[PDB]
Amino acid sequence: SISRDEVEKCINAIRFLAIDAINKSKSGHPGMPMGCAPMGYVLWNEVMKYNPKNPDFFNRDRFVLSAGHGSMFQYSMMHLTGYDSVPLDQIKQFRQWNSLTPGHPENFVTPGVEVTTGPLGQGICNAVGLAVAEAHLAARFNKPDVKPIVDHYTYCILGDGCMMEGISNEACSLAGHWGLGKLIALYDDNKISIDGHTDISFTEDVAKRYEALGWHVIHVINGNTDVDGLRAAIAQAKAVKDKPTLIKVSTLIGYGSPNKADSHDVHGAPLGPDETAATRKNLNWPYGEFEVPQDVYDVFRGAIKRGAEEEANWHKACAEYKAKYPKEWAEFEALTSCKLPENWEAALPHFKPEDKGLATRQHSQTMINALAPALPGLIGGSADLAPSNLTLMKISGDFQKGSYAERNLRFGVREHAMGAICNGIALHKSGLIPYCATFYIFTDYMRNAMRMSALSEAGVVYVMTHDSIGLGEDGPTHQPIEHLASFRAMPDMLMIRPAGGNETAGAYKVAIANRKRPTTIALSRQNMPNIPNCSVEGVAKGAYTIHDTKAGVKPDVILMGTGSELELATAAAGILEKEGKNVRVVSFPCWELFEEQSAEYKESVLPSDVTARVSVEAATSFGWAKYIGLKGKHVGIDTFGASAPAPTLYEKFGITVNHVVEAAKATLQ
Amino acid sequence: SISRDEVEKCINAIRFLAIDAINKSKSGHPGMPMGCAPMGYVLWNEVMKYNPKNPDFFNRDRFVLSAGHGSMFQYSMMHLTGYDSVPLDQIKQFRQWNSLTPGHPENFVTPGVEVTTGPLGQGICNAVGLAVAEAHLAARFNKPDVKPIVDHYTYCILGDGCMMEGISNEACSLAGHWGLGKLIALYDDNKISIDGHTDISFTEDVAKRYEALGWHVIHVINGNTDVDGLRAAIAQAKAVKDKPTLIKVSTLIGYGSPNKADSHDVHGAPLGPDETAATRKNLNWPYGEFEVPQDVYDVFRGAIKRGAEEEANWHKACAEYKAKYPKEWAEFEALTSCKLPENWEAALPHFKPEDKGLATRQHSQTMINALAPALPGLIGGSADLAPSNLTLMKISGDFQKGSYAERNLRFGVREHAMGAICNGIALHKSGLIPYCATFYIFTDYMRNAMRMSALSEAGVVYVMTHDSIGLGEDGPTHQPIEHLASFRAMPDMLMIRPAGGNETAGAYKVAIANRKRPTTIALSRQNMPNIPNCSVEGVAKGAYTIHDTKAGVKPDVILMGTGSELELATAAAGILEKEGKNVRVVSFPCWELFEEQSAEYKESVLPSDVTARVSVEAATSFGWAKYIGLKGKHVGIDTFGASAPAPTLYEKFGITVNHVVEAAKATLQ
Ligand SMILES: Cc1ncc(C[n+]2csc(CCOP(=O)(O)OP(=O)(O)O)c2C)c(N)n1
Ligand SMILES: Cc1ncc(C[n+]2csc(CCOP(=O)(O)OP(=O)(O)O)c2C)c(N)n1
Ligand SMILES: [Mg+2]
Ligand SMILES: [Mg+2]
Repeated sequence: SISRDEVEKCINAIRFLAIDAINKSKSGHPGMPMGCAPMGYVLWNEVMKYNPKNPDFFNRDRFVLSAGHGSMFQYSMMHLTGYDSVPLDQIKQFRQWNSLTPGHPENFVTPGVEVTTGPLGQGICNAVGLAVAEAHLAARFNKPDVKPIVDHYTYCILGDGCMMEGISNEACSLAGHWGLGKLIALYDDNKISIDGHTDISFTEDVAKRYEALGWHVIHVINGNTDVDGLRAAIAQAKAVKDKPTLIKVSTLIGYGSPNKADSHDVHGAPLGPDETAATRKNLNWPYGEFEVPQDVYDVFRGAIKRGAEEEANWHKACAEYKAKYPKEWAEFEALTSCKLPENWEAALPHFKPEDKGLATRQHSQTMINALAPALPGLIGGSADLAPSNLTLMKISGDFQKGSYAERNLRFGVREHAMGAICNGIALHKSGLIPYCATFYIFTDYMRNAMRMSALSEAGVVYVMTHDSIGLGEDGPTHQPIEHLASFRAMPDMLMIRPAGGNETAGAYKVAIANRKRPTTIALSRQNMPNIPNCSVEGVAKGAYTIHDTKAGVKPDVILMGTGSELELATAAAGILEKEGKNVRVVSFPCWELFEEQSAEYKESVLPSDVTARVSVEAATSFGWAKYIGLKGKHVGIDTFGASAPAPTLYEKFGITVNHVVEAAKATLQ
Repeated sequence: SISRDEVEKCINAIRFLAIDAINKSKSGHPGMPMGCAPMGYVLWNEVMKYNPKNPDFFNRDRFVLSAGHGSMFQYSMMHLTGYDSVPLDQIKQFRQWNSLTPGHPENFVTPGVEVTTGPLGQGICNAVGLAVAEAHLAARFNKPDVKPIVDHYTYCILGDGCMMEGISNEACSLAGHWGLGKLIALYDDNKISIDGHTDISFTEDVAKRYEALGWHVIHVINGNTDVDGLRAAIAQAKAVKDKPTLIKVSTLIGYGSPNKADSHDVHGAPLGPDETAATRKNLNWPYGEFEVPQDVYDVFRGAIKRGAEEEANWHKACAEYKAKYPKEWAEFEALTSCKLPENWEAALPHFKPEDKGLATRQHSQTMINALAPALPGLIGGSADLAPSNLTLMKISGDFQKGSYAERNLRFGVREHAMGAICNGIALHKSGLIPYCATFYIFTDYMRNAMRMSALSEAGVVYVMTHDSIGLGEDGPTHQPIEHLASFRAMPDMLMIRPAGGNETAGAYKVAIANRKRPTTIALSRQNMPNIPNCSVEGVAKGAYTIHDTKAGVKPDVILMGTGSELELATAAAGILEKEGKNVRVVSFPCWELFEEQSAEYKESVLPSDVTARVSVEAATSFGWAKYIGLKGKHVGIDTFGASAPAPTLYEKFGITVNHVVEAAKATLQ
């Protein structure tokens, strides 16, 4: 193949592409890409299997840059190996408006970028999810007497910042526990973070911690020039079937810069023109700005013929499989196509007012079990709360290292990693539909991962029980107050709060339909009735009318409610009606969906000339003015809660039928 | 001395007080308290130095229950040893309205409870902070010549949940890095969590991970009956000065219950009548409901005498210290009183409009440096972003194992533990004023800790820079959108967004005065002018008027802005005024403070008959209807951002002077 001198020229081409891009943008991070260039060379030219001309090739290795600030590293590699989403012109538009080379890698913008990173620690956890998906599909579909149709590795580059974040310890505890032997993490061990040398705050023995988590650990003491040792480490990682592998690769940040290498000044500011000149001279690099010599392209652009071959070979393995296993093939194809099975929505049961009330956590359990046999891709579970959140799929066992084909994911007390893992599962783009769960209050532990589902267009289903003071005695550390508001404010997240059976089914219907946008479902601990006119379809409208006192007669006062509080509005309406008032009750299960409706629909629910308006929800008034206006009133709770039985809490905090009636009268003047 | 038999009676009294209390409430967690009773007996009767009749005794050892679901354990020990906050009638009111025995321990309700737990992992981190406070004060004030005036240990009991949470790895990494030898953590290694046996999701080698983090580890294989071994273990921990110590104590959850021990069924539900009778029989306990034998009280109530004597001996040591070191004593006394120095607010600078328009992050650095000499208790720092958040106190070094007297805390990339550690520092109740910092977007990593500051009444100052799209090219993973709304919605948190120098000084003034309520301050990356009539005092009003076209005449239109966008409102005002409109501009730095003002004040700023209202803020419209109404308009950004230079982002997303003008025209109808 080719020489050490050519390998070195290839390595330096990665460094100077990154340097020159960041000097032109006047913004970004040259240090990590300079220190990691040798790893790039090996991974892209020699190890990973991928098709640069088909970023969606199902059986490709997955790469994740968890250290997302080094985005020029990944962009350089993609450019060099011939991805059409990163031509030279896009290298020259790093960090500019509408480029395909944003400051941190974004899956939703750049074909070949698998997940969105930037928030340290997310990527490694996304990688654990990508490896979960590969292990699961492999266990479900590979057969011992033909070539596999699922067989690929998951590679992740991460730095010191990822290693300090708690979320990465969570995810990597789970990866050890699951024995995910095709996950290979490469740690850029460069002794530098933003504050300076890592000895200022970070002296732990990372390798020992990883051994404790159940990982194999390989030490590459010279990541700057030991290409043979990186080749050997990666080969050894692949021969460890049984445990995930951490390759601790010691580098100099900004390797090549004579004056700024090994300093935090090369972390995150361009080298600039004098040091750039000095680095060119120090690395013996006579090529001009953005000039990659053609012989380096000849090397890396070899990925194209290799990638076409790998993909053709896979198609042959699939043809051979399909010949002996036509039924299993059909199921594999239908799942990995990402198309939802025809009529899956018909699996959802329906309810009537006559049916005795259940908690929406119980309805949720019903929907998960109704859907699981209809949706082969449904996978997931709770963060140590299965007997409370009610999330188990009865038709499957527990995903474990003995048993990867099982579909219940048991995350333990690891909310944050759980959300990020689910992002990886979704973004494998294999038809897996991940759901995860905890008490709604503990969305606070996993908030960045949830925001990441929204930003990266990953249809993760967040199943969040015990949604209010209705949980009772556990008290204010466990009772949501600001949570609904905090999610309504978040861009591109659906926040659904169903009242009764039909609305819970309707929440799940929205959630499953939405394969490119996450849905958070707030569910009750306590029973609620099935209220007349509540419906599956109404949830899809976001807000809809469930009661008018007289057809064709404009309401005097509009009462709007969600979840367990909808019954307070319907009961208040009956009291106000018996007095002589005309009342509309509106159910408001999903504010985002309401805002997508036509102006005429919105006006049909909340007529602009009826300004007597009351909202009822066991949560803060914050946000509700959007619908209740300045002259309206909220019945809810804006303070923290308390430790007492639920019925006492509703009484003491004034979240009662009588309060809604009183507020309505106040709005009427 | 005390007999082995009598020690066993004492341990069983703890078990049955917990059991009996939980059966009466019909709610709560008997399993942990049953498994951990032997560790309670040893800690309370033999190890810890405390005065049950003075829960504020400055030199007490601090205990923290990180596994806060086992609250009846702590309440039983406090009752038995004579804390007046937990008489028997309060044990009989566990989890009931307005009791001093809430379902999870709350510092803000029960004197003697040091912090609030319930959310797994918080407590251990709070313990790291309490230990940081002791070490810092001991280094600052102890002299080699006389007895110490600061010398106490920090004990923490935590379980498997706490161990699984990433937050605890973060804080224990720092505890090891800082060599906090007076932190002693007792791990309830019971192999049980809510989902069942821990092997379902948690098989890591915890002991080896703690060794990697820099801790001493001691194994107690029989925490159920080996009292001598617990005694030895704790003694050995007090003799390792150099490292924090984890004592891994294996117990049987629910020890004593012949049918429900070692099962998740004893985790979280009362034993109930049949199993309680069976457990009484199995443990040979003839005493009735809530009946603690006289001889067991005679033992635990020994704490009263011992405590009086410990505190008196401390006073002697302080009298001896003060006789030799009058200067130092006076400083110690003044700090530790928690009273702020006379006229500390005069330290803060004032600004005029033609002063150079700095970023509010630069103004924040000025305030930090202004206050550090004036406020002896100011302590804290950034999560690896000192050079970008601009948070260093120039007059001090870095807190480290060699140098505990220094005041800058260098947290590394550990936002969540950083907040919880600060809660522990503040809640030491020794006059330390902690501040901590990251990019505002990463509040999402640390959200529960921040919430616990609010709930626990800890005046942590959250210094949060890069508050918007004004940061530019790092793009949407770094750009806040929903974050101002998400904190305005949080109970008992101040969310301040200062425009200019004076407002930034004003934000700091609020934040310092608030020792019992946290303050989050959203600060800009980018420069902004000092606007005429912006003021230190106006921040305290929450919203205030900075411009009227003509004094004494009602505005036609009200423009309200915050932070970097306030200049858009002022610039718009001028344009509207040239068209003949009378315009009022209102700066809105803190919503919570505005809502504290009188009805007359609020009406003076926002007259209820002027409905033409525009808000401008580079964040979502969510929430603003509270002030803008149904008829007003918001100029901001409700979507995620993008990776480009900041000026391009403002133009592209329409956050411009001319958009505010057109919106004001639209509201005028
Ligand atoms: C969760 C989170 N916290 C903070 C930041 C801000 N930030 C960006 S890079 C960085 C330092 C990371 O150091 P390291 O991963 O070792 O990168 P190197 O400087 O070695 O390239 C930080 C703190 C971030 N991106 N995400
Ligand atoms: C952050 C957080 N997530 C979830 C919970 C819900 N919860 C309460 S106790 C518990 C499990 C406790 O396991 P462990 O700490 O081992 O306690 P044990 O059952 O052994 O007493 C959980 C998951 C919580 N309290 N906090
Ligand atoms: Mg580094
Ligand atoms: Mg346990």
